[PDB]
Amino acid sequence: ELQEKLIAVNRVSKTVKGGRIFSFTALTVVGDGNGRVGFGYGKAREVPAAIQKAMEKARRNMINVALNNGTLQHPVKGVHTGSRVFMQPASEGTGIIAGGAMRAVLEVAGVHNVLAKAYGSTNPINVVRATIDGLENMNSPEMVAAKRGKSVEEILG
Amino acid sequence: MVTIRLARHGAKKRPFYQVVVADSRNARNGRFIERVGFFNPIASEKEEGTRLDLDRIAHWVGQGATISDRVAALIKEVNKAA
Amino acid sequence: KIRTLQGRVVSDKMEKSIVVAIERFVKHPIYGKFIKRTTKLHVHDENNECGIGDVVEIRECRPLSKTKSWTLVRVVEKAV
Amino acid sequence: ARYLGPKLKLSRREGTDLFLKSGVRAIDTKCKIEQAPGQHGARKPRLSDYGVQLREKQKVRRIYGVLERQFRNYYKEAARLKGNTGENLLALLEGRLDNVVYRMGFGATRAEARQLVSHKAIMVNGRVVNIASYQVSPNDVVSIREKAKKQSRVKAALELAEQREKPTWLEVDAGKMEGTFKRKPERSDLSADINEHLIVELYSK
Amino acid sequence: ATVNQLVRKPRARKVAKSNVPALEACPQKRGVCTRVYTTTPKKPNSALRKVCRVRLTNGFEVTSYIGGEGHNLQEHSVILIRGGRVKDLPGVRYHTVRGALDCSGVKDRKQARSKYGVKRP
Amino acid sequence: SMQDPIADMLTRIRNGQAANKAAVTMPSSKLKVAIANVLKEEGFIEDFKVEGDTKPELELTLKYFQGKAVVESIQRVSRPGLRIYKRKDELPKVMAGLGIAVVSTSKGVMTDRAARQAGLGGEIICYVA
RNA sequence: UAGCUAGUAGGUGGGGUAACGGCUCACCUAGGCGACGAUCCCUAGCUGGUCUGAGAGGAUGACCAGCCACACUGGAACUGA
RNA sequence: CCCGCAGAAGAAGCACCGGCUAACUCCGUGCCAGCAGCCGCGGUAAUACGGAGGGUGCAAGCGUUAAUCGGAAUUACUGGGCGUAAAGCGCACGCAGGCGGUUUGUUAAGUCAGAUGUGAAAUCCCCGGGCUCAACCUGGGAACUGCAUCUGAUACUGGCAA
Ligand SMILES: [Mg+2]
Ligand SMILES: [Mg+2]
Ligand SMILES: [Mg+2]
Ligand SMILES: [Mg+2]
Ligand SMILES: [Mg+2]
Ligand SMILES: [Mg+2]
Ligand SMILES: [Mg+2]
Ligand SMILES: [Mg+2]
Ligand SMILES: [Mg+2]
Ligand SMILES: [Mg+2]
Ligand SMILES: [Mg+2]
Ligand SMILES: [Mg+2]
Ligand SMILES: [Mg+2]
Ligand SMILES: [Mg+2]
Ligand SMILES: [Mg+2]
Ligand SMILES: [Mg+2]
Ligand SMILES: [Mg+2]
Ligand SMILES: [Mg+2]
Ligand SMILES: [Mg+2]
Ligand SMILES: [Mg+2]
Ligand SMILES: [Mg+2]
Ligand SMILES: [Mg+2]
Ligand SMILES: [Mg+2]
Ligand SMILES: [Mg+2]
Ligand SMILES: [Mg+2]
Ligand SMILES: [Mg+2]
Ligand SMILES: [Mg+2]
Ligand SMILES: [Mg+2]
Ligand SMILES: [Mg+2]
Ligand SMILES: [Mg+2]
Ligand SMILES: [Mg+2]
Ligand SMILES: [Mg+2]
Ligand SMILES: [Mg+2]
Ligand SMILES: [Mg+2]
Ligand SMILES: [Mg+2]
Ligand SMILES: [Mg+2]
Ligand SMILES: [Mg+2]
Ligand SMILES: [Mg+2]
Ligand SMILES: [Mg+2]
Ligand SMILES: [Mg+2]
Ligand SMILES: [Mg+2]
Ligand SMILES: [Mg+2]
Ligand SMILES: [Mg+2]
Ligand SMILES: [Mg+2]
Ligand SMILES: [Mg+2]
Ligand SMILES: [Mg+2]
Ligand SMILES: [Mg+2]
Ligand SMILES: [Mg+2]
Ligand SMILES: [Mg+2]
Ligand SMILES: [Mg+2]
Ligand SMILES: [Mg+2]
Ligand SMILES: [Mg+2]
Ligand SMILES: [Mg+2]
Ligand SMILES: [Mg+2]
Ligand SMILES: [Mg+2]
Ligand SMILES: [Mg+2]
Ligand SMILES: [Mg+2]
Ligand SMILES: [Mg+2]
Ligand SMILES: [Mg+2]
Ligand SMILES: [Mg+2]
Ligand SMILES: [Mg+2]
Ligand SMILES: [Mg+2]
Ligand SMILES: [Mg+2]
Ligand SMILES: [Mg+2]
Ligand SMILES: [Mg+2]
Repeated sequence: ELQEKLIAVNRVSKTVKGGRIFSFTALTVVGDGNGRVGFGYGKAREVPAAIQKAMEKARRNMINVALNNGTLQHPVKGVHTGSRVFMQPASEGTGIIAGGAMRAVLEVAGVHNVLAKAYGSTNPINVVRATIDGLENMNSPEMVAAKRGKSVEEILG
Repeated sequence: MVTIRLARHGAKKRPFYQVVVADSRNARNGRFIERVGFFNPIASEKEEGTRLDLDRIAHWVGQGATISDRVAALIKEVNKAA
Repeated sequence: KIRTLQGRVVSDKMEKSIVVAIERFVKHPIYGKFIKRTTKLHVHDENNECGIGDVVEIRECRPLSKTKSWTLVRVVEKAV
Repeated sequence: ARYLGPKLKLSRREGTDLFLKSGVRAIDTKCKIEQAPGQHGARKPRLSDYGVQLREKQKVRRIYGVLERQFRNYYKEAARLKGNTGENLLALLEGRLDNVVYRMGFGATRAEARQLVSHKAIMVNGRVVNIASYQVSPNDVVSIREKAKKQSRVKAALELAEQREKPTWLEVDAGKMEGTFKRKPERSDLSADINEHLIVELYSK
Repeated sequence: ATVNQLVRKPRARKVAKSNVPALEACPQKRGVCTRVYTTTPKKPNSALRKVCRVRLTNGFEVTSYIGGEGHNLQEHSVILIRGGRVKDLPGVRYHTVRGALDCSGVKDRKQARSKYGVKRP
Repeated sequence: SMQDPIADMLTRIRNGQAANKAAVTMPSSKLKVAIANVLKEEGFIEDFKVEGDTKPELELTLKYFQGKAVVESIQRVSRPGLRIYKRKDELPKVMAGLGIAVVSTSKGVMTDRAARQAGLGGEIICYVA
């Protein structure tokens, strides 16, 4: 259950007595495609070395996402730093009409169709955490039924 | 003088008349009181063709509305004829 | 029954006529918040019956000047 | 209106077999498939998210023989219809007359079916039809006219259709060149490879 | 903010000006043309950019960049002017449409000939 | 100074749940009891009282399921600066129908789900996620 | 652009209007509009709609259809339903 | 609209292809010629200039330009802010205005429910039908976030009370 993919690669500089040494930062999000997601940042001297370092972190740092059929349960915000991230469930129609970075996290998570938009900034790292904060926050009617101690049918129906 | 006349709508070479109760002075396609069915001259032998609500015609013709040369005959077409 | 309108008087120093404000509590189209909008009307009345600052019932009627189309119905709650 | 260019070139760029150059023989092995789109087919593409979508859209266009203006109109109809937007895109394409004529077996290729439709050969419900984009209604009977019945191009082309998968949603007589379009095509019945999802995404932005 | 402040003074929508005063939403305009002359760009460039003072028909007096290699413009010669800045020459905010009116097509251009107004080979 | 009393109630609930606090004491009222009863009826709050004669102090008893609190979010909608009255068909549904909206309609105060079926709308007091 | 306004704002009476009315007169009172924008200024036919938008909105009002306005530029009446 | 005739015969496009944006090899006019929508290219080895040339892309059109919206949550009502990024009047008092604790009455202005009238036709939408399909035309419903009245819920807001 890999379904691993890259969002962004970005080179960064240290600056020392000699000169400016360049390293590279990755950002890989991985998931089963069935309610599991996990971003992993990673950083290294060479490019392809950094993405393997990112992928190892990504697998361990994995969050569960209870989701309906192939879509979200309810419209959900998930703020992080300067990225708002709104996303609506939508029907069995459509696809993942969401931004880059914002949809890499969604498609590997296992949601097949949602409405979505990233307000504020749209920095690849923070929007990926913003979505994961939003999806981790997103409860299901089975959780909500047990939470209030009432009935699965009396709430939903 | 109110009058029951055909309005002429539809595409080029494919007319579709909207039989309508209007003032004589008002234009062919323009102002009217209320439309009272329709007429399709290029309908042919099939499901639909001409429909003319005869209850509304009695409300205007009974009062005092002239019927045009064509609409007078579409009344003659719908009632009896065959 | 007649389509009357309640309204508080603004001024009555005109001889045989009276100007009346009608507060209407309509909401703002865009923003959604309510507003206490005013409608100042000129109104006819026989003699100086209603003074300044009192509630008055008003009815739509024949025009009897330039402006001043409305007319008095009755007095309710006289001047304090 | 039509492509009318090197047809098998499109299959290499896309990668998969598009059935443009299907014809009399079954398998080609006659283009260096996959590894030669053009002069620089050895170049492994990076292939962006916009790319994969645009490649998937071009695949479905080039299979069915439809242009962007007419294809964009199918999306607009597909959105307005009930149910899944993705399933409608494909279902409206599959309901085309040149597609039905190909799936009946009256044409070795889909371009052949289009010309056979165009040239007054095809006839449905006792009415001749020239239009490739004619939306074939459920419960119809496509057929070939008696003048151009059992000509050279059709009889050889119908024998190819025995090797083909053959759809369940339509039925063919084969003796008297007579077809029967029964129900609307299901998603799971056909293809099982071309992704609708990515096409729905492309037009949404 | 504050819903009552918005009732009292509404959201003043930012009326952004147009870049190109050719006026009346015109796609192009005719220019009689005066003074055809070369000019240097800003900082990283360095070149002799071809440009001319356009006496526009409506009464305005602007400068327009002559694209392509070589031209037949001189002294007068009536020219068609389209919108579009060069982003190098400060002040120049228009282009002369090559091919239209007296402004001829560029000599020996084959790829991209709608721009530069050249016929088939 | 203490203009909206109902908003002040919903904050004491929102802050009480954030502080992991058991009970939430506050001044009582007619409308205060009506909202607290509807929250109790469904099951955000677990029981309440109105202990007092002259100066009544309505104290709630906040619910907890795991370590996390039950009231995920709660906010005022129809506030005194901007009153919000919605019609029958235009009534909201909080959290795609698994949260509620306390709506003041005529037939007492009640939930948005109850308002739909009863066949009326009114002043939407607060969303409760 | 914070003040504008003298048939101006109301009354009685006479005339006039198909019709009521400062529509117009004579006299009488001193008003009326105005910070929920009068006045003055610049621009503008208006609407059904059109284009756009997830929608709220934003922009616009060619074609088709309703209504107004104008007829070389300023007036006046005659004739007539 | 139909039928016979002759023979593929009469029947193509113009963008751009550093990046954003699907598409690169090289002969380059050496900060010259030029490019450009932004970042920026071009200084004897260029995917960014002309050119030949593979494609990339679009089709009887395609480009460039002007113009409106969009993306711009960059006038934010839905939906932004104001310690240091642009932004708390130097600090008070205060009429008009906005808002207002709390229990019993009482009204019904707001508010909601119902009903009737109307919101011209076209347009939009759905269901249809009609022209070889299609644009197009067109039958029938919904809608036209209205407003108006008439009668009712009176929880909540206001008024008039104690
Ligand atoms: Mg930003
Ligand atoms: Mg940004
Ligand atoms: Mg980015
Ligand atoms: Mg950045
Ligand atoms: Mg016939
Ligand atoms: Mg005659
Ligand atoms: Mg009353
Ligand atoms: Mg008047
Ligand atoms: Mg075409
Ligand atoms: Mg879109
Ligand atoms: Mg705000
Ligand atoms: Mg420009
Ligand atoms: Mg170029
Ligand atoms: Mg109390
Ligand atoms: Mg009580
Ligand atoms: Mg006088
Ligand atoms: Mg007369
Ligand atoms: Mg928008
Ligand atoms: Mg306008
Ligand atoms: Mg015209
Ligand atoms: Mg015409
Ligand atoms: Mg017209
Ligand atoms: Mg009029
Ligand atoms: Mg004149
Ligand atoms: Mg005149
Ligand atoms: Mg005059
Ligand atoms: Mg006369
Ligand atoms: Mg031959
Ligand atoms: Mg030959
Ligand atoms: Mg030099
Ligand atoms: Mg542009
Ligand atoms: Mg060499
Ligand atoms: Mg470029
Ligand atoms: Mg080049
Ligand atoms: Mg070529
Ligand atoms: Mg164009
Ligand atoms: Mg905006
Ligand atoms: Mg800001
Ligand atoms: Mg500073
Ligand atoms: Mg500052
Ligand atoms: Mg300052
Ligand atoms: Mg201060
Ligand atoms: Mg005050
Ligand atoms: Mg108040
Ligand atoms: Mg109160
Ligand atoms: Mg008050
Ligand atoms: Mg009411
Ligand atoms: Mg109602
Ligand atoms: Mg109705
Ligand atoms: Mg209508
Ligand atoms: Mg219709
Ligand atoms: Mg159907
Ligand atoms: Mg149809
Ligand atoms: Mg049909
Ligand atoms: Mg038919
Ligand atoms: Mg249409
Ligand atoms: Mg109709
Ligand atoms: Mg209807
Ligand atoms: Mg309904
Ligand atoms: Mg409605
Ligand atoms: Mg509508
Ligand atoms: Mg009653
Ligand atoms: Mg009461
Ligand atoms: Mg009761
Ligand atoms: Mg009360």
